[PDB]
Amino acid sequence: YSFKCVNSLKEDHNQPLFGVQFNWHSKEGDPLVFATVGSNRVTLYECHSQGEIRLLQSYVDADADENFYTCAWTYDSNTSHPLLAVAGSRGIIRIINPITMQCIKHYVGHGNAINELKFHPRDPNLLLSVSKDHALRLWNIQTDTLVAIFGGVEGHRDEVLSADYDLLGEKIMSCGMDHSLKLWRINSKRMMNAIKESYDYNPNKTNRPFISQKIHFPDFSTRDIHRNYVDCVRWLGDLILSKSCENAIVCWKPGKMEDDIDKIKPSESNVTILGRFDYSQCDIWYMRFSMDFWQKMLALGNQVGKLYVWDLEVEDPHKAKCTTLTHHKCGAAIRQTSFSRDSSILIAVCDDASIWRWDR
Repeated sequence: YSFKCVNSLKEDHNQPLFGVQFNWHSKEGDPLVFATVGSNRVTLYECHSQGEIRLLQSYVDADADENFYTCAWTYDSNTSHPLLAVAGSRGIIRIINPITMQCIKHYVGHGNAINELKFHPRDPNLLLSVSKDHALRLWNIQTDTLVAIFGGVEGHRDEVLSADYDLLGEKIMSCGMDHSLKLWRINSKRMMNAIKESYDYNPNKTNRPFISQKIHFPDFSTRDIHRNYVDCVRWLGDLILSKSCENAIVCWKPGKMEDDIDKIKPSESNVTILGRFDYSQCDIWYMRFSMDFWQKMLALGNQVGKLYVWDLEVEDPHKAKCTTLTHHKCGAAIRQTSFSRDSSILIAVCDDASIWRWDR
């Protein structure tokens, strides 16, 4: 839509900014706030009138060689205060108090790089991490427990790059460098019981370690959508949007056209393609698209600084309406975009450590 570019800035490290996220848990009446991640830091900024991007404070890791790749917001389920999780090459998930930028606590399992964090859409304590070690991990950050590891030889066979929960957090689609997209249901009796037990675990009141589920079989798998690394995935209701580095976002579903997603069996060998949104000059990998809170729109930047925005408020996915946003000084690769919760601001972040603000 009618976005215009109102400001830009550049962070002093001059390294790629791999991630950006608005805080969609920001309180009514408070300014909109987004986090960026790159180098060994996470930084918060607040959006103000006349395009102003006000710098607040950063968390910088003790290790000069950490490189954060991803971040995700949630809130504390007892106090409501927002929390920010960040992770990257060291394989350590940090939970940061965004007010003071203190690291409240940290988790290690992957010890191996973490490429995407996502919080469950209904339970602010359930955090999913995906790793260079080929596994996804589900953590409960209220009881500090590893609920489950999704892996095995029928899991991913190379780095996992992205994943996403469906609308109700019943199932996850993951994707990665093995070219595949895998479905993992977490509303099975086994996983619902595992989540319930994680909430019952308090290591001060018992002698047992908490046992993690090892989930070694996905509920569906395909390598038939893309022919290279699959680096971003999002559910759109029961359909999937996914991309690789082949200048396309494919909209598809498991099974045949009339197959209900909850009747798909793990042996399902067909997929249905509902449409494909092509674009240009985005053939490097780790380039992530984002949607607004309502899933009316989708944004992706490319490797020369162009933004594509598709309006998905149309009757079928292939009728999406595309708008492009360019600025003569924005020429570096855009790695991720984020919309504000009210959809009035889109930020893009770049490989040259620049930040670009477009206002509706």
